[PDB]
Amino acid sequence: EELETLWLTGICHNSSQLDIDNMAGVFYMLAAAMALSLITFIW
Amino acid sequence: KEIPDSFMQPFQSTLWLLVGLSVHVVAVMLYLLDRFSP
Repeated sequence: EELETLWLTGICHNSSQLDIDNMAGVFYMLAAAMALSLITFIW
Repeated sequence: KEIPDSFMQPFQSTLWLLVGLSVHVVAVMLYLLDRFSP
């Protein structure tokens, strides 16, 4: 392990346009708004 | 080191314009329901 620490050593690891999945929820809420608007419009 | 705003112009202009067109269509539809009230 000491020699691998000497040689094989890296770094351990784990935007304004990150809402690519929020816009799907925007589309679902728009579809729900259109459906409820049709429900309120037919009566 | 110490190398330094994403508010509107460095912020994305695609989905913001989508929200603007969406509230435009919502305003048109709500005024259309306001005019045609059964």
